Amino acid sequence: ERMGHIELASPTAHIWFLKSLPSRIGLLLDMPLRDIERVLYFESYVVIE
Amino acid sequence: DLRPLVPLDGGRFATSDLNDLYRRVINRNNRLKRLLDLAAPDIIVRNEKRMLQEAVDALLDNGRRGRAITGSNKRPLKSLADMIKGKQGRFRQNLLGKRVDYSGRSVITVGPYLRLHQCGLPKKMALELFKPFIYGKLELRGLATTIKAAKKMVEREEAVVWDILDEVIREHPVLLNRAPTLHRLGIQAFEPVLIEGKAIQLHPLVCAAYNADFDGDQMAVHVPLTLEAQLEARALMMSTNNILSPANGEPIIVPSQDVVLGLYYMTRDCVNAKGEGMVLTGPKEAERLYRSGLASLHARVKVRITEYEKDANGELVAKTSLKDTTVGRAILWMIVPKGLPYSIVNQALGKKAISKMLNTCYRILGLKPTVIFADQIMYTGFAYAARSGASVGIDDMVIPEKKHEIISEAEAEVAEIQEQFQSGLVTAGERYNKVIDIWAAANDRVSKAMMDNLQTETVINRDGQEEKQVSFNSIYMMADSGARGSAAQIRQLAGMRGLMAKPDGSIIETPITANFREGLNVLQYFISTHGARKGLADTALK
Amino acid sequence: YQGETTQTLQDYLMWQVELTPFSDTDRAIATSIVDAVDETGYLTVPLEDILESIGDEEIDIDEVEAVLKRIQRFDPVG
Amino acid sequence: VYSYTEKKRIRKDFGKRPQVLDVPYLLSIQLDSFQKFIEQDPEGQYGLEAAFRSVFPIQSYSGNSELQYVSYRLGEPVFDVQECQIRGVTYSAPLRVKLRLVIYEREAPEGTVKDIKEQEVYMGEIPLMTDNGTFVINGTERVIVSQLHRSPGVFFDSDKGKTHSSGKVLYNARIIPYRGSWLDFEFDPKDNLFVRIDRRRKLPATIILRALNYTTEQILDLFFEKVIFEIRDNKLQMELVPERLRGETASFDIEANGKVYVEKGRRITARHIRQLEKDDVKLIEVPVEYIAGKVVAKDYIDESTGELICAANMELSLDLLAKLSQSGHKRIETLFTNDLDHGPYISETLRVDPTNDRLSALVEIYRMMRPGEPPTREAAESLFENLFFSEDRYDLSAVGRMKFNRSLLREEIEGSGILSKDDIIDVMKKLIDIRNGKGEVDDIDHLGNRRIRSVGEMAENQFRVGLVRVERAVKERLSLGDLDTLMPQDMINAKPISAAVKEFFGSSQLSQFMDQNNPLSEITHKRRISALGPGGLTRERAGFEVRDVHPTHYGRVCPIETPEGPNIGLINSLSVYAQTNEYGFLETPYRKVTDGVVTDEIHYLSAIEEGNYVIAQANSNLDEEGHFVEDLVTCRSKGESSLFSRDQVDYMDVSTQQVVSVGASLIPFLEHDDANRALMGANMQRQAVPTLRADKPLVGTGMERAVAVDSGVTAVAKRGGVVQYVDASRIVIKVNEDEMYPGEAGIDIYNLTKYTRSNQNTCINQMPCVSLGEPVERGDVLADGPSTDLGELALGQNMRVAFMPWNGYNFEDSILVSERVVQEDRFTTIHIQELACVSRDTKLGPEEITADIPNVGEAALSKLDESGIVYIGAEVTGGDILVGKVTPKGETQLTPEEKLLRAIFGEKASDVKDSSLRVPNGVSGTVIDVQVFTRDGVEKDKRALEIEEMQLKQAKKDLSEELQILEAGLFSRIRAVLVAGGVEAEKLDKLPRDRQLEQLAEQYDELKHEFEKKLEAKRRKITQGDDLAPGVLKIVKVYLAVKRRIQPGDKMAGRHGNKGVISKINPIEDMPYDENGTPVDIVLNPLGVPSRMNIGQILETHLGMAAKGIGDKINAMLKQQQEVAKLREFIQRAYDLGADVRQKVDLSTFSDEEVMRLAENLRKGMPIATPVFDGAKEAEIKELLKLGDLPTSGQIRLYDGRTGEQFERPVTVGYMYMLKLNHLVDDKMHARSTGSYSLVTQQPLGGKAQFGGQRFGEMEVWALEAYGAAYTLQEMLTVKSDDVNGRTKMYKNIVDGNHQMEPGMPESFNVLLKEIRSLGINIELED
DNA sequence: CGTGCCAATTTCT
DNA sequence: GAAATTGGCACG
Ligand SMILES: [Mg+2]
Repeated sequence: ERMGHIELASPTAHIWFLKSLPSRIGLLLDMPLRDIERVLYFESYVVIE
Repeated sequence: DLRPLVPLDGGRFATSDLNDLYRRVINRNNRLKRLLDLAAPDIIVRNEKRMLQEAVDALLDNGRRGRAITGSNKRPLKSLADMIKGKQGRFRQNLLGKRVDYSGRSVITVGPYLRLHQCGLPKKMALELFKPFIYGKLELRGLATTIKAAKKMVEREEAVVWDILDEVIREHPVLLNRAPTLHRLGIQAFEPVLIEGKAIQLHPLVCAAYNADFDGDQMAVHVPLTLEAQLEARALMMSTNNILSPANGEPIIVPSQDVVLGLYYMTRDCVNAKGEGMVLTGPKEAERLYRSGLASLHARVKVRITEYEKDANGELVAKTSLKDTTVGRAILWMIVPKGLPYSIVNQALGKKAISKMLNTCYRILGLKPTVIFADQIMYTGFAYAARSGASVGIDDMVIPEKKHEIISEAEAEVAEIQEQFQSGLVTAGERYNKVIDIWAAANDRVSKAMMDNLQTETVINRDGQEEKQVSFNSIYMMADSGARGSAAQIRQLAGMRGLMAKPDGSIIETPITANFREGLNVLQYFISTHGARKGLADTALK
Repeated sequence: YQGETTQTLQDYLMWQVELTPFSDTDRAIATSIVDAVDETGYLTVPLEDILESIGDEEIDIDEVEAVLKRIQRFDPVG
Repeated sequence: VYSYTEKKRIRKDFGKRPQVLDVPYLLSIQLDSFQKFIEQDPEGQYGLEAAFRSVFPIQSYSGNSELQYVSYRLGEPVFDVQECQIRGVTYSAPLRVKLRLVIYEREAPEGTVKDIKEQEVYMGEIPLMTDNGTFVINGTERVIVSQLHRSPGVFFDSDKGKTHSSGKVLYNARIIPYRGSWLDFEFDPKDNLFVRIDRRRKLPATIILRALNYTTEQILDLFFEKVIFEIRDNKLQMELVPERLRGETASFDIEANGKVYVEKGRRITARHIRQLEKDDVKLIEVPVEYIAGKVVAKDYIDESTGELICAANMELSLDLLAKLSQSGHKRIETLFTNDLDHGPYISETLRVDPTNDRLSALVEIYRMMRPGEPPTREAAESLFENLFFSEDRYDLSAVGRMKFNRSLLREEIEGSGILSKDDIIDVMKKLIDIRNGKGEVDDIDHLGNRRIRSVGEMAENQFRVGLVRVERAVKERLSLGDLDTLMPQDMINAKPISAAVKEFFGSSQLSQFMDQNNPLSEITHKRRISALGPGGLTRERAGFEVRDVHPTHYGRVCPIETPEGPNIGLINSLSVYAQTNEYGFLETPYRKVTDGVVTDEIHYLSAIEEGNYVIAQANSNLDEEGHFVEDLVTCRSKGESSLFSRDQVDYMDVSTQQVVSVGASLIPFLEHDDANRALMGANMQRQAVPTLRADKPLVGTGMERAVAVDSGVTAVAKRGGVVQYVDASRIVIKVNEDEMYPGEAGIDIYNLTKYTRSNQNTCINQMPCVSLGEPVERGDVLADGPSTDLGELALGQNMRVAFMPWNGYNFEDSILVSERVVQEDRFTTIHIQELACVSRDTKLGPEEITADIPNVGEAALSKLDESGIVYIGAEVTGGDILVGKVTPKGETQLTPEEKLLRAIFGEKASDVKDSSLRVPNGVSGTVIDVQVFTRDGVEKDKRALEIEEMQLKQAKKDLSEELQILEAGLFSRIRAVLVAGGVEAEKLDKLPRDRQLEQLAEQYDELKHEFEKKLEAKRRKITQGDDLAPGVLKIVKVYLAVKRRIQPGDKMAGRHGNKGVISKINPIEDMPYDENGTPVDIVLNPLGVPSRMNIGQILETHLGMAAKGIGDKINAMLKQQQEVAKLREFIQRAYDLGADVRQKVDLSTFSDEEVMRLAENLRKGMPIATPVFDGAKEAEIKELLKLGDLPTSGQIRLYDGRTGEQFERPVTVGYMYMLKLNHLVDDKMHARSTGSYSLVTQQPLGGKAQFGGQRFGEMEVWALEAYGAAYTLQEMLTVKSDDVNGRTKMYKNIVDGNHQMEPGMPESFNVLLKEIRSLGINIELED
């Protein structure tokens, strides 16, 4: 019954809310899945504010 | 404790899939922490972050973004999502269907002495299924003063634990189930009868509902425990409660193959049978004459029958009259319950004339008389089917005498049309269609000749002259009574097999003109194989 | 791989404790008595530690001895 | 003339057609395949030579040094097959390869090598195949199954027309190499040609063409035909070929020679074409509107400007025509692209093609292959060159090259193993031709398109797979310069090759445990063809067309022997006479017909060649020289059976049983059985367990001897001689003088296998069938095997059967069995089971096997010897101790209580646990064999020395027999020589045997030394230790044998697909009996024949009754001693019966003691042979039923055993051959109340060996939801399965007499919640 | 700018 | 392999 936790050194995206075909992150940010993947897996930059 | 390590002989704690996926993530996280503390160049930290992301993604759902990481045997590791979803996940394997206690299984055989509310259970399986009940009954009556004393008594199988078992299985239904359970009649509750052996004895009449035959099938038995399960198995799931099909409303307890053969043989007539024309005083005299050998089962006689009919209020009024019947029908009339007419057995009872009899009994009388009637019908049918001494030989497949003339005429016609095509009068397709039509007509001619020859016979009349009656052929009786077989199988047995089809579906113009009483040559046996393999593959894949 | 549950000595002793006509207090005492049994079958604590583990003021050592004398004739005997 | 074995009991043959080809060796496929792999080939191909020459020489990256290859050799196995089986090791051979390293001189590649070093090197051990076609891997015999795959080559196969909604048929091609990457050409609904490499994204078809260094002009030259418009001073005159106007409707005015042959709107007819051809019309003037859409072939450049007037391959227009005509151009090239025959496909593909160069095509292909990386010119060129043009990555093998050339209608059969430009151009041209309308697509189910791959080829492939990794390692290591020190042994490592080779034979998919519950099971497992496996189909995606009987299966694959279930038609079986040619395609023999007379010449034809000829049938009559009686015979021409004339035939079938397999040729009266029941009978005939005593079929097909002999379960004499010693466990044969090698004591010693365990836990036992002092010849059996009677296959027993209903005890496939069948032990079988006890090495000292276990009493140790192992012959049961094993517990500090405990009861009881091996629950038997394996270094106990002494006692016997023969010969020579040189008569007899003679006496001393060395060599191998495992000291194996009787629930069957389950064991005085009082053994239901249509089981019954009627007369003539003159007369009358049979048996060449020996074997019924499709007619069974006085009808009258009154109708009695299938009710019954549960989800385990529970699945939950049973369903979900706290409460309540449950909550939903919320999803129960 | 056809991807036996 | 949904491109 007792669970534990790991403190990740950096934020990590949940794959269920990214790779499910109605992409919940893509549909919320209004970005295509390819752009989100390229940003997440360290292939391109994105401007924030 | 939900992701345990596997202890195998040799002191080896092999790491499972989830622990490997956790160790990978922990290693990447610790490396990233140390590198971020050391102020490493951004290239290395970017690579470490990318690999940590990949490790977490592989942990949560392995293989969703390509290149699933594999173990030692080059097989992808199972993640949490693979443990939740699929046919091997929690939902479909541990929550919607489970393994249960108080359950066994074994091969089923037939018991013809049973009543359809009881089954036959081995006494070495019931000793294991009913063990806590035996402990309680043993220490209830002072035979054992402790749980371990009763445990030892059951372990060494003393001579009183069998009396205890017979007391504890007295009125306690058991659920018998055979997979696949296509409809709700695949699970039914029976009352056990302790038998000697290792095979379950199943009542014949309940075989149609289970779709079970005794050529290697197996059944599983479950024991209802609580006081509500024992009453649900008795008032809802009992075998004497479901005698109508919930799909269409028709009976499902119809006698099937050699219960109807005996009732067909018993209820028939012969032109000049032994001891015919005499006047009997009732069914009892008819049976006394039959057993004593003074009369035949098919002798036409006059018997004094009393029959009861229901009034408007529901009371039974009797009428007595002399019926013209046979000796075999008077003997069967002793089984029919009161309230049914005598015209219900004054005929040759096939398979459709027996189901309508049970349906009439159910609609007029009720449920208990129908159950008793079904059991008595099964007993009498078995007894007289055995007593008839029916068999099957190689002379029972009478080939028609005109078969070769018909085949020769068809061959002459096809040769003539072959020459006509050779002269260019007709197209190839038209010739093919006409040849197919010729062979289809020849097949029907052969079939009609064979069936006209098979279905009738001659017999010396009461006086010296002759007369014609229905055939007593063993195969014709099986086909005509609905016991087993149809017209097409008898046609293949005693007439030409006919036209065959290629796997594409196109008819081969040259047919198989040989039956199974005769042989098929090497070339005629190679097309029935196309047909048979198509038929087998269809079922195996559907 | 999932595994399989093996039956130890204490599981066997509990299977008989639950099937013995004890009372609510006698079963609580028997739980403590069975808990303090090592793999060789010998009681590893004095009965004064079991009477203390019960945490009740009205229970005396006589009841603990009475329950122990019944637990001592389980399977295995002794 | 008959052999000694066949002359003991001659089986009467009812066959009537003479044979011309005898049945070949049935296991020839496996041996012939493996011999290619092993045997040395002067050429490179076919075996280890190919694998070695396809890799070597291995050279470094311009290091001017390389590893060469000379030859290879196979050593001698350490142990033979029996030693490898009793010892638990692999029967293999070590491989020694003569490697050579050469070192050249720098800057002088042509210079002589400065140093060459050659040294043979061990490269692992390869398993060896035995003489029966099997491998033993770890003590167990395994079989590698052949595979049926797709032949390499080019296959043109359109889709059926279903993909496109319009119904358009899309044609496509495909090039499949043996090793390489695929290549596909295909069409689209827009009618353009496209290329697909390695099943990747589709690309236009001209990308590859441009990558092959081609330009548009030459592409159009290759794929099109030129028409040259000539501007003869005006208006685009044209050169005319009269054929071009076929299927065209002129839209303008066509005129020549002053005559308008074709008007406007007139479509040209064939008459106009003939007129134009006669007139040879060539010049036609056309208006400008004709070239409004015509496509220019090549590039036209203006002579003045020098620029491009128009690029290649685009349609012209009026303005473009004026521009190109004002610049002084006379010839205009156009492509003849009429829409009917010569369609414009590649030209229009060029438009969709983006690139028009040679170098960007490689860039596009590189992008297609490896996406998301920069395209480098060198990298792209290397990738393209390594795709299809590298010998090291692409191999269109010899089969592939042959198929390719023969499909492209080439001439040469052999070529190169790499593609070229011409091959791809030809493939594209053929695809376009098929599109245009002259060409047919292939069927991938033709047996001329499917190929057989056997064990040798797969082993060669795996060996090459290992060799390439060895080559990579050698290349990586050879870069470093240390040439003068190392040797070839250092460079290579044997671990990868040996690992790959052992992983192929050990844990592949086509390498399986041999089916070993019959000789038929083995001989049909070794002859099995599988379409599954690595490189083949899949069970789920197989489909419907690969699971059908193709017309090319005739004589190659059996059509009525394939498993019924998920894989039907994928595991088919080889036929009797089938072979494989040098390319792996199945072929079958045929009998040549020349000038309408059959000439006995046998030609092996494959599926491709079979379709060209007209092949007659096996059931065609010929008259004493070969002449078809009917002048309208039946034949097969092009896959369709039809009736042909007498002089149009080319070949004929060689036998009437060449269409069926071995298993389906053992069914008598097969032609009377429905094809659905014959399959079931053939499948069930190979899972019948051997009984205590074998019983001949008494109705057979004559194939029993071939199956019994070819499958090596018997003992066949290697050389002819006279049996000099017969025993229950050994046979010694004194070989003839004319079959002995020089200087040899001629004896053959056969050691029989006694009560060994098979893979199915059955019994294997050989019994002698010869007598002391009787002659033998080469090739006849000496000892039987499991299910063998005098060298004949015997799988069941002959039962006196009757067809009638008996009170419902044979209802719906049930069987009623008499009690005498159980009294006589006819279906009693022996089952042998082994158990193992392993003593490992722990950190607190090692485990030891000892006879004094501390806690157990003196009774449980009653049946253990001094070494702690059970006695041989002890009847164990329940939880008896088999091996006494103790594991040490230690490192416990002493305490006063521990000291008090240790002092009274001794120190031996303490510090040790009990890990002894015990019989499982419900297992019983008799200990018949104990085997002890001890690691080298560990000291053997008394038992392991007794076993070794027993083993040594036998080699001494064999060597003593040989030495006795040799010494007797030498001493006879010594005595004769000394008597010749001085006559002595009696003084030698009393003199000791020790006393030119010197040379003769030296031979005796040399012979004694040789036969003393042989015994020492055998002892040094008997006493050798084992290599068990890391940390394993000793292994003890105990074998228990138990006899299983017959009982209700056991499954029996027959040879005609009539299975059943025994329902009762009826006493003798209740079975029906005839006038003489003889009961009936088995009663069967007559309501199984009319619907199943397996009529053969009734003809078999009648023929068996007729056959037993002859034995009942021979026995009656033997009981009352009759002279041989009557016995041989009656037996000759019996053997002469028949209508034009081929067998001829004359008893006038038999001596009296041979006629008596035959009549003694024929007193239990005369065996009868009825071949398939050439069996006994119904009119001859009735002659046999009259020879021995029996009713012709085959039916007698029976009486009831209980009432004593006659059954009203005659019933069919006879003798049928019954089998006992391996489905015993002892292994089926199971029960459970409470046991052990799983860990993560605490539910009962599954299975019978784990005392598991029955699964209550989803479909059974639906049935309880439909009834309305809510409590019965709730107690099966929580209390009986999963709720941990409710199980104990329910048990306590049941023991307390209160039937009530507290439901609780299942423990497998908490696991679901914990697994869902470990994904970062907050799921919770509320309220 | 607004529709519809076509290639990719996923999920299911 | 079949079927449904989603993103990309030709077209009006
Ligand atoms: Mg069945």
